[PDB]
Amino acid sequence: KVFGRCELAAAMKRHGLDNYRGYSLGNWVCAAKFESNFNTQATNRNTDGSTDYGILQINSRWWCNDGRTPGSRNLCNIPCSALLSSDITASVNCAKKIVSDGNGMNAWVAWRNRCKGTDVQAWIRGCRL
Ligand SMILES: [Cl-]
Ligand code: NA
Ligand code: NA
Repeated sequence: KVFGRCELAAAMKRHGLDNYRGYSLGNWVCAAKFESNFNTQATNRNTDGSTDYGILQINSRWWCNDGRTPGSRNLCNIPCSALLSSDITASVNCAKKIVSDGNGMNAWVAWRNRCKGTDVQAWIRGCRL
């Protein structure tokens, strides 16, 4: 599924990401745009041989099982393929564990490099939330 900006903002708000661990909704929407282009089916190989899955590009090195990432964990106890569904529940549940783990949203490279230290509220302008 390819979400619209305001359509995904609404989905994320309904799943409890607005202000989760202090990260306003725009942070999550900005992260999702640059991670997945709002595409639930996005997959991208990392240099380390891990892959990032879905709307929030959750990494197989630590969070999900894709059966081809040596020495990896599955801390969200989910197959990585379950993070590609049109329903964002599983990705949000996993993202809440990631962002709770001490480093906050710095876990997301695109958030650190493209959203952090920017006006992220722009990402939810015009949206019915
Ligand atoms: Cl934080
Ligand atoms: Na893994
Ligand atoms: Na613009």
